[PDB]
Amino acid sequence: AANRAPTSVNAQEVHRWLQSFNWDFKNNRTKYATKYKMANETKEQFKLIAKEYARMEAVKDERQFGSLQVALTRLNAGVRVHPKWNETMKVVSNFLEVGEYNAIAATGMLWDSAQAAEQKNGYLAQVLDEIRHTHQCAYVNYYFAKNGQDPAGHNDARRTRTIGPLWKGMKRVFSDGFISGDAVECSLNLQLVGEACFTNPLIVAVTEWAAANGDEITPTVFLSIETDELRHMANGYQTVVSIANDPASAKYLNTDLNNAFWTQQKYFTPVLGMLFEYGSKFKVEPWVKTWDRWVYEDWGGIWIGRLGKYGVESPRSLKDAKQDAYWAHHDLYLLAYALWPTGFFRLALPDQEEMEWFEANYPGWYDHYGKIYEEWRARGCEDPSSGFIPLMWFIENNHPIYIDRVSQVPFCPSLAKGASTLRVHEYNGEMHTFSDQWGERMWLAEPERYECQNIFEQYEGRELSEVIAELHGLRSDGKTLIAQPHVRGDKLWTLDDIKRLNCVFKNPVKAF
Amino acid sequence: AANRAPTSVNAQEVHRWLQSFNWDFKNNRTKYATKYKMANETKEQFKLIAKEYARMEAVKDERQFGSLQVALTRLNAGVRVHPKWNETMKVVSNFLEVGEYNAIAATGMLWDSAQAAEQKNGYLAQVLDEIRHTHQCAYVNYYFAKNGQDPAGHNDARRTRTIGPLWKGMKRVFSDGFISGDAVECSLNLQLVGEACFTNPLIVAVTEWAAANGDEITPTVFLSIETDELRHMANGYQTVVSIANDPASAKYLNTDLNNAFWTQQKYFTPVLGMLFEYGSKFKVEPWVKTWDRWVYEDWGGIWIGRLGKYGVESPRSLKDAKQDAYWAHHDLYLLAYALWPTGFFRLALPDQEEMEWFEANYPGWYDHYGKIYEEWRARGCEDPSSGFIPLMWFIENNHPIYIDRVSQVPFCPSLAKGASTLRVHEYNGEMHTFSDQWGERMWLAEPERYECQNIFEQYEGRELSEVIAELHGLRSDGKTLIAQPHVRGDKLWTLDDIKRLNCVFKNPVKAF
Amino acid sequence: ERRRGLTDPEMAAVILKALPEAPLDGNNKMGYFVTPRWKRLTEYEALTVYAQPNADWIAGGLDWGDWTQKFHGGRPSWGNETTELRTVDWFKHRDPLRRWHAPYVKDKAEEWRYTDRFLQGYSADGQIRAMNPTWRDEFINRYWGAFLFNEYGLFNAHSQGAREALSDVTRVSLAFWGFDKIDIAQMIQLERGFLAKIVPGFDESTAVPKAEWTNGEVYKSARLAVEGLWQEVFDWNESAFSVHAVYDALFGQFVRREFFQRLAPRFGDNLTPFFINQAQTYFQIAKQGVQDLYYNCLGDDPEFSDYNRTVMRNWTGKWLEPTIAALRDFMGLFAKLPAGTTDKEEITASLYRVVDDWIEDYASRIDFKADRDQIVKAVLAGLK
Amino acid sequence: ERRRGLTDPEMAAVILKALPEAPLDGNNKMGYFVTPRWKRLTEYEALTVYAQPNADWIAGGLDWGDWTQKFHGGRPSWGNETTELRTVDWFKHRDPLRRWHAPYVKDKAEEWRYTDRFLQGYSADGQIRAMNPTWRDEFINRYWGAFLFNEYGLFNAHSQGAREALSDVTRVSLAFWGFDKIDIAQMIQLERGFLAKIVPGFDESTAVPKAEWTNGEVYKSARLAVEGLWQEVFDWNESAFSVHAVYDALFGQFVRREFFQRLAPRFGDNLTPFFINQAQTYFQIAKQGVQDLYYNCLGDDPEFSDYNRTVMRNWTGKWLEPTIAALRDFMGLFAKLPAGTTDKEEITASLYRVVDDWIEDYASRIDFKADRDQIVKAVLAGLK
Amino acid sequence: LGIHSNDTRDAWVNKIAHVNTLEKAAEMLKQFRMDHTTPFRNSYELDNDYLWIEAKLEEKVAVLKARAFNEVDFRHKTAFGEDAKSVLDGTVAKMNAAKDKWEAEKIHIGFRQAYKPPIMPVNYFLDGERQLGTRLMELRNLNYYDTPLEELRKQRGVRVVH
Ligand SMILES: [Fe+3]
Ligand SMILES: [Fe+3]
Ligand SMILES: [Fe+3]
Ligand SMILES: [Fe+3]
Repeated sequence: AANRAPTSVNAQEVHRWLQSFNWDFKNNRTKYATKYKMANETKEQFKLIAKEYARMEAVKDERQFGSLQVALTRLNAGVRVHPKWNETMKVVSNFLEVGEYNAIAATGMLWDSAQAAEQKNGYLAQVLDEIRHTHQCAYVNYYFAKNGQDPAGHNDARRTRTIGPLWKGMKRVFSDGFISGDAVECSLNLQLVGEACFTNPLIVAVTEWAAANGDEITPTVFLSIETDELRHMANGYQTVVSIANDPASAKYLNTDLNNAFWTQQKYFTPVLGMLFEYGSKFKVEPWVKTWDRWVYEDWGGIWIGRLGKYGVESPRSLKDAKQDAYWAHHDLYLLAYALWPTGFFRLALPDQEEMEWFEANYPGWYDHYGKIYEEWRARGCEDPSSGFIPLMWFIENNHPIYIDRVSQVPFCPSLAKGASTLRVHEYNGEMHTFSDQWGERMWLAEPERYECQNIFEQYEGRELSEVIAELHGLRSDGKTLIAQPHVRGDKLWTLDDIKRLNCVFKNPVKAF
Repeated sequence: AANRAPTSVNAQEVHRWLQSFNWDFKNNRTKYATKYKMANETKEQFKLIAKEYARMEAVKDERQFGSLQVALTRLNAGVRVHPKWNETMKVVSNFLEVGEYNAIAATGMLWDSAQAAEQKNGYLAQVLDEIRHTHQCAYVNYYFAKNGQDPAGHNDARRTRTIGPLWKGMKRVFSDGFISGDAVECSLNLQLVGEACFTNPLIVAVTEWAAANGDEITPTVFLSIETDELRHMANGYQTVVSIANDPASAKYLNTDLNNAFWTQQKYFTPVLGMLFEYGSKFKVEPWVKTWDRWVYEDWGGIWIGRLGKYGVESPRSLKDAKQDAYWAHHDLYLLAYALWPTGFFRLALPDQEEMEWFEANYPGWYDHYGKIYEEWRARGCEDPSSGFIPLMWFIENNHPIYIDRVSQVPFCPSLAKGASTLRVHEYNGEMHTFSDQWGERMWLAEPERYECQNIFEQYEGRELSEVIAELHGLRSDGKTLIAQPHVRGDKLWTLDDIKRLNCVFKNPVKAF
Repeated sequence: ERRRGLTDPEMAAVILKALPEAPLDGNNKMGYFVTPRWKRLTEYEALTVYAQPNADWIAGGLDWGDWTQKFHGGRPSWGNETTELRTVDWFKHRDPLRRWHAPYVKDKAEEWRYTDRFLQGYSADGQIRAMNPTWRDEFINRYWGAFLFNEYGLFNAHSQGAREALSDVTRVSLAFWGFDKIDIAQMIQLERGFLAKIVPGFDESTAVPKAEWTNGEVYKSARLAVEGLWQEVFDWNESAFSVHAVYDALFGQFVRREFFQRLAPRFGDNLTPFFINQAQTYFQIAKQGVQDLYYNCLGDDPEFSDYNRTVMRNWTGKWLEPTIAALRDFMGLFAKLPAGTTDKEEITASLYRVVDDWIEDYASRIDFKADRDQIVKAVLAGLK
Repeated sequence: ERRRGLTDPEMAAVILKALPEAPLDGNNKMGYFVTPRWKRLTEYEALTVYAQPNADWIAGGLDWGDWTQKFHGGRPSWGNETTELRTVDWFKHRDPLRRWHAPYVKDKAEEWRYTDRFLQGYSADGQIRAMNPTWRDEFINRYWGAFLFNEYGLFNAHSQGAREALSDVTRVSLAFWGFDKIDIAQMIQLERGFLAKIVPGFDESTAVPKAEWTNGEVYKSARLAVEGLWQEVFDWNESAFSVHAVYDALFGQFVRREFFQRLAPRFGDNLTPFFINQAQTYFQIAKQGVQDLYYNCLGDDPEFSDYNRTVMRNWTGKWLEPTIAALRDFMGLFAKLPAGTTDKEEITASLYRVVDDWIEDYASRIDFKADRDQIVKAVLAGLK
Repeated sequence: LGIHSNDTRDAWVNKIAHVNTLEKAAEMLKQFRMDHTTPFRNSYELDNDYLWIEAKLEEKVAVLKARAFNEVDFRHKTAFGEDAKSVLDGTVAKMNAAKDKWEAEKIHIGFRQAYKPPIMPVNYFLDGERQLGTRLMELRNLNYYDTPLEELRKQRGVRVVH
C-alpha cells in the first residue's frame, strides 16, 4: 500500500541549478593562454546531467553493437565489400579516429577555458562523446580486421600510419590544430570549421559511399556517431557567443577563423575528394559538386551566416580556397599512388570506366592524369617484376615533390593542374617550402609553431625497404608489403621487390 | 578508502541453498491430478536465480532488437523476402506464438507439480522463457506487418486464425496438449516430445528456409529463441528423472509418452513439411529426409535412448507414424489449398521448377497432385472471375473431407496417397470421424476429453462469405479477402467473388 | 556454401522480381483491432493482447468452440469454473508500467549488475566495520533470514495462477508478481552469503533462519497464513488478491518497511536497506497492476462490480484475521531488541502507517469497512 | 531509391567478382602488436592503446618527429614538460575494470534508471514519514548540499588533465574519474530536488548550501584545499594524485563514509545513503585505476621508481596539511548535531578507519611515513 | 641508421651517462636547448634526433634534481637554484613591457629554451605558458594581414630562394 504519488527527478530539474555550481575565488581562471574572455553566465543548449548523458548514449550503443554482432556478422558483411573500399576504410576510420581522440583533449581545454558552469558542462559532454567516437572508429577497424578480406593496416594503423606522408597532414588538421594554440583558435579548427564544415557532412557522405560499395559496417557505426554531432555544433556556436561581447573579438576572431578555415580546407579539399573518387568502385557524386555545396553554400553561406550577429564574417581566404579546389584531389592522388610503398593500404589505378567517369566530370582529366597512369601501367607499376615505382618517373621527368612546411600536404608544382605556386625560404640554416600565401604568412609570423620534419628530411639518404622494415610495414608473413599498387589477390609486392628497386630518398630542397 | 578486497556473490553461491527454501506442512502438495510422484530431492541442471536469469536474457534481447531496429531496417529486410515466405511466416510465427504462450501455463502447472525447490525453479525459468518467446513470435508478426509486403494476417492472426481448420490442430498439439491432462502427460507433449522432437530442430530449420527466401528477420529472432531451448529439454529430462523411481512410472509412463508422441507427430508431420515445401520458393531439403532424421534418428533413436535407464522405450506407434508419414504433407496441402478462402494467408500452386523438384524427390507426385493442380489452374482457381474454388472439385468427384475428432487434422481418405483409414462411430446421438487407430482409442477410452466441434459442424448450412465476413477475414478496404489462391499483387479475390460462388458448408458425416 | 536470398545476386533477383508494386494492405499495424487503454496502442498491448486463444465462452474471447483436448473427466483447458470472479472481458487488464518480457528483464538485469557493483564497493570500503555485531548476527541472520521463507511461500502461491490465469495480460502480470517474490527471497540469501564472505565465522547456511521460520514464535502465524494462501486456495484470483491486497499489503509491508527498513539503520546497517529498497520498489510496481486488475477491471466492472466487490470483501474478511494474527505474533520480535531500540509510540505509529496505507490503497476500493483502531489494537495485544 | 552494394544483384555481383579467394593476411587481430597486461589482449586494450599519436620522444610513443602545429611560443601539443613524473612508457597504465566508453555508459545508465525506479518506489512507499525533520532540513539540505561544491571542485580539477594526459589509457581513466565526480555533485542536487517534491516547504535552491560552502566555517579549509587543487596546480599528475590519493581519500572518505553514511541512518534517512552508495562505489572503482597508474606504473617504474616516489611523497606532504586543515574545520559540524547523536569515541574510531585505510591503500605504496596518531590527534583538535 | 635508433642517439645517451652532478646536467640540457631547439637554434644538424635526445637529457636532470633538493626547493627552485616565482614574474613582466611582437617572440622562445622542465618546476612553467602566450598572441594577431608578404619576408629576415 502506502501514500504519495510515485515521483522522481529528471535531468532538466537538476540542470536548472547547474549554473550556480561554480563559485568565486581569485584564481578561478583558465590555465590556458587566450586573447579572449568567455563570459561567465554563458548558457548551454542541452540540459544534461552525467547519468542522463550515459543513458542516451548506452541506448545507441545497444543498437549499434547489436547490429554488428548479430545480423551483420550473420550476413558476412565484413567480407562482401569492394576491395577498394576495404582499403579506403583503413584510412577513413583510423584517420578519423585521431580527430576523435584529439577532440577529447581539445574539449578538455575548452572545458578549462569556459568559466560558466553550463558552458563547461557542454564541453564536458563532448569530451565524453569524443571518447565514444574514438572507440567507435577503433571498432570499425577492429571489425574489418577481424572479419574482412584484408586485415593488414586495419589491424595496426596506429603504428603503420607513421610511414606515410598523408598522415602528417591529418595530424595538422585533426590533432595539433585541435589542441595547440589559443583555446578559441582550437575551437574554430575543431567545432566551427572542422565539425560544422567537414566532419558533419563527411560522416554521412561516408555512409553513402560505403553502402554503395557494399559496406554496411561503416553506416551502422558512423550513423550512430552522427547523432552526437548536434551537441558539438552547439558547443562551437556557444564558443562564439561566449566571447562575442568582449573587445578582443572585434580584433581577433575573424583572423583566427580565417586561419582555422584555411587550415582545415587545405587538407580536406584534396584528401577527401581523393578518398571518395579514387577509393571507391561505385561513385555517389563528383567531389567538385560536393565541395561547392558543403563549403561554399552550406557552411560558407548559411552556417557562417548565422554567426554574423556575433561579428563573424566569411573567411577572407574562401575565394582562394574555391579556386585551388577543382584539381586538388586529382593532383594529390598522383603523389599518393607514386608513393604507394609508404602507405598502410592498397591502391588501384583507375579502370576504364572510371577514366571515362573522370573525363566526363572533369574535362582534360585524361590528357593529364589519364595519360600518366597509362604510362605508369606500361612501365609496370602494378607488377612486382618490373622494378618500377612511379616515384622513379618523377625523378626522370624532373618533377620534385615537396611537403608544405605548414600543412604537411605533399605537392608537385611543376606537374599540378591546380595551384602550381611554390615559396622556398632559407632561415637560420634551414630551408622551408610553402605551397600558398596563407600558410606562408603563418610560418613567417609564427615560425616556432611550424617546425615539423617532413618525410624527405627524416628519410634523407635512406633506402626505401629499410624504412618500411623498421616501421613494420609488413604483413604477418614478414615479407609481403602491407601497401600495394593494385587491389588484386595475387602478384603482391614484397620487401625484396622494393629493395631491388634501390630507391633512396633525397631531400628535394637541397636542389636549391 | 579500502580495507578488504572487493567481493560479491553469484547465482550459484545463492543457488547452493535454494533446495532448502521449501519446507514441510501437511498440505504442501500439488493442486493438479496426477498418477505420478515427483521426488522431492530432484535437482536441476542450471543453477540460476531470478536476477542472473534476467541478465542472461537481457543481453540476448539487446543484440536481437539492435539488429532488427538498426541494420535490418536500413536494409529493408522486412520487404526483400519472397512473397510465399512472407505468407508462410504469418502462420509459422503466430502458430508458434500460441505454443510459446500455452507453454507458459504448462510450466506453471509443472512448477506446481514439482515438490523439490530446484525442480520448481527449473520449470520457473521456462515460465519466463515462454513469456519471452510469446513476445518474440509476436514481434516477428509485428515487424512484418509494419515493414513488409503484405501486413494483412500478420496484423490480426490472433483473430483471423479462427476462420480456418489448420488452427484447430495447432491448438491440440501446442495449446491443449500442453496444459490439459496429467501434468506428466503435458510435460511429455511439451518437453519430451514437442520441444525435443519438433520445436528445437524446427526453429533452426525455419531460419535456414527463411534465409534461403530472403528473410533475415526470422533468423535474428528464432536464433535468439533457440538459445533458451536447452534449459527446457533439461526440464523434460528432469521430469522423467523425478518420477522414475516410483511404482507408477512402470505402469504409466510409456503410455503417456506414446500418446504424446502420436499427438505431436499427427499434426507436425503433415503441417511442417507443407509449410516448408509449399510455403517456399527456394528449397533447403526434402521433408522426407528431414522427418526421418529428426523423428526416427535424432529423437526416437538418440534422444529417447538416453532415457532408457529410466524405463523409457521408443513409442510403440513410431512405425505407424513412419508408415503414414511419406505423403502426409502433400495430401494435406491439397486440402489447405482447396479451402484457401478460410485462411489468413496467401497460397500459390507450385510453379514449373517446383513441380520438377517435387517429382524428383517424390516419384509419383506429378500423376496425382500435379494433375490435380494443373486441372485446378485450368479451371481458373487463381482467377476471381472463374467462379471456381477447389472445394467444388472435391464435391464433384465425391471426395468427402473429414476432420479427425481427436487431432482436428483434416483428411480425405478417398483421395489420399497416404493413409485411407476412416472410422465413423455414433455415440449418444452424435457421430465421430477418426483417421487412425491411436486417436480412435483415445476417443473410445476418453470421449469426454475430445468434444471439439469441427468447422463443418460449426459452419453447417452457412454460406462461405458470411463466415469470412463475420470473422473479419478482410483487408483494410473491407472488400478484399486476406486469403488468396495466388501470391501475385493483382487480381485479388473479393468477398463478393466468394459470395457469387454460393458455397454452403455441409457436415460430411450426415451422408452416413 | 550457404547462399542467402537477401545478399545472393541470383536468388535476390528472383525474389525482387516476384515482389508486388506496393504492400497489399496499407494497414501496417499489428494489433490494430485491440482497444487501446491509452491514447494510442502501445507495443506492450500489441505484443500481448489476444495471444491467449480463448473462445467467446470465456468472457472476451475472440475464438469459438470447445478446447481440442480437455482433462480426464472433462475439465476445460481454461474455463470460467476456475475462479469465483466474473467479468465482461478478461482482456481488459493493463499493467500500468506496461511490462512485457523485454523491459521486465532489462530492469531486473540493471538491478543485478548494480547490486554486484554495490557489493564490490561496500566490501572494498570496509563499511561493515561500523555495523552492530548483534544486529548482524541475530537480526539479519536469523530474523530477516527467516523472512525469505515468507517471500518464497508467497512466490509459490502463484504457481496455480500461472496455469489458470484467464488472459495473457493477467498471466504476464501474475508471473512478474511471482518472479519478483522469488527474487526477493534470493536477495535475502544473497545478503547472508555476502556477510559470510566478509564476516569471519558468519554461517550462510539456511538452517538457522529456516528453523526460526518453521519452529519459532515470531513468524508462526505468518507461516500459517502463507501455507494457507499457497496451498489451501484453489482460486487463482483469491490467491493473487489475498496475497497482494491483504496479507502482503499489511504483514509484508510492516515487516519490510516498518521493522527492518526502519530499524536496520539504527544498527549501522545500510546493507539490508539496499535490498529492502528493491523489495519496496517491487511491491509498489506490483500494487499498480494488482489495483488495475482487482479494482479498475473487476471491482469496477460495468456488469459485475457489485458481485466482485462482495466476493473481494468476503476474501478480505477471510484473510484479514490470519493476517492480524501474523502481525500479532510478529510483535514478539520487539521484546528481543536491545533496550532503547524503539518504543510503543513508534511501533503504534508504524502500525497505523501500514493500516492507513492499506485502507487507502486497497480496502476502500471495494467498500470494505476496516476499523483502523480495532486492527491496530488487535495487533498491539501481542506486544504488551 | 538507393541501391546498396550488399543487396543489389548488379552491384553485389561486381563486388563478389573482385574479392580475393581468401583474406590477404591471416592476422585478423587489430592491436596485435600491443603488449597485453593480462593473459590475452582485451577489447578495452585493442580499442584504446596507441590511439594517442605520440612520437618516440614522449616515453613509449610509436610515431616520429615534431608535432605539425604547436602553440605560439613553441609549446608542444603534448610534451614531457607538462608533468614532473617520468616513466619508461606512458602507455603502461590499465584501468583494472577495463572501462572504455561502452561499458562505462552502460553501468552509469543502469544506475540512472534504477535511481529513477527507487525514487518512484520510495515516494510511493511513504518512507519519508519517519525521516527526522531536523536531519532533513538542516543536515541534508545545508551540509550534505554544501558537499556538492566539494565534488564539483574536484570534478573541475580534472579539466587540465583531460587536455594534458600523455596517453590514451591515462586520458580515458582520468575523464571517467572526473565524470563520476560531477555525477556525484548532480546526485546531491537531485536528492534535494526530490525532497522539494515530496516535502512541502523544502527549497531546492542551491542558495543555502552554496552560502554554507563559500562562507561557512565547517567547510572553510575544505574549500580552500579544493580551490588550490583545482586552480593552483598546473601539473596533471599532481592534480590527479593529490585529489584521489590524498585529499579525497582522507577528507572525502571521512565526510561521505564516516559522517553522512554513518549518521544519516540514525535519523531515519535511507535516502541519502542510496546516493552515497553510488559515490562510494565510484570512489572504490577510481581507486583501482589511481593505484595502477601511480603505484604499479609510476611508483614502481623500472627506471624511475625512486624519482617518482620522491615526487609523490613531496606532493603527499604538500597536500596533507591542507587536507588535515579541511578535516579539522569539519570537526566543527559534530557540535551542531542533536545531543546524543555521537560521541568522541565513535568519531575517533571513524577517523582511524579513514587514516588506516589511506595508509594501507596509498601512503604505504610510496613509502610515505604517515603517523596515524599524529594525524588523528591533529584532526581531533577541532571537535567543537 | 634508423628512425628510432641510430648512431647519433647512441652517441648522446653515452654522453648523458657521464653527467654526475645536477649543475653539469642542467647546463648540458640548457646548452642543448640553445643549440638544437626552436627556429633560433644554433644548428640544424640534430633536426631528426634532438626531440628524443632532449628527453633523455631531461630524465638525467630530473633524477639528479629530486635527489639534490629538499622538498620545498623541488617545488620552488629551478635546477640552477633560482627562485622560480621570481623568474616567472620577471619574465612575464618583460613580456608585458614588450613594445612589439618581435621583442615578444624572443622573450617567450628564450624563456622556453632556458627554463623548460626539469629546469623550472612545471607548476611555475605552465603558469608562464599561460601568461606569456597570451601577450605574444595579442601582439601577433593584431592586424595580422596588413603587412604584405614581400615586407613580412624582410621583417622575418629570410633569404628568399624561391
Ligand atoms: Fe566526434
Ligand atoms: Fe564531434
Ligand atoms: Fe519457447
Ligand atoms: Fe521451450
